[PDB]
Amino acid sequence: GSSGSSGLRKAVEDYFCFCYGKALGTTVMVPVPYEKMLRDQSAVVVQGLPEGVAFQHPENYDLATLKWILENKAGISFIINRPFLGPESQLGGSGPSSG
Repeated sequence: GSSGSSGLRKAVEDYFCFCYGKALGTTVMVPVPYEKMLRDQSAVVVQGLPEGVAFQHPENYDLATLKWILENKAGISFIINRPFLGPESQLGGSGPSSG
């Protein structure tokens, strides 16, 4: 499944999602499409970050920053502007594919 409680880096990730999910208007967690945002920032905007700090993967953020983001997450907000484009649907359901 998709859990996230222990650890910091993850926590930051588990959070960022909750945001996107809260922005999307869902009641679950969404996998922040970094590659997307990274590639083009004309989809989702980031607000509430530290000076001279992007929303880049947290895995990079220094143990300090990571804690910073968390210490200033209430300020972090995903300013949605528009959805993404391209071939992608993904059905809602998981199953063990044998073979």
